[PDB]
Amino acid sequence: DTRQARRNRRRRWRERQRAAAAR
RNA sequence: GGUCUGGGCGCAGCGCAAGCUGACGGUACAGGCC
Repeated sequence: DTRQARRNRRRRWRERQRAAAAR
């Protein structure tokens, strides 16, 4: 893995949870 | 309407050296399919 991948990935998790949380 | 992957740039912080990191930027950028 790399910082970007983690960043790119993490952004998914956070944002993904965003839909659920917001939803 | 949805899903999956990640690469590099800036800034900041720590150190005899070397070396890493930030639910930060970036809700950014890119590509594919149903």
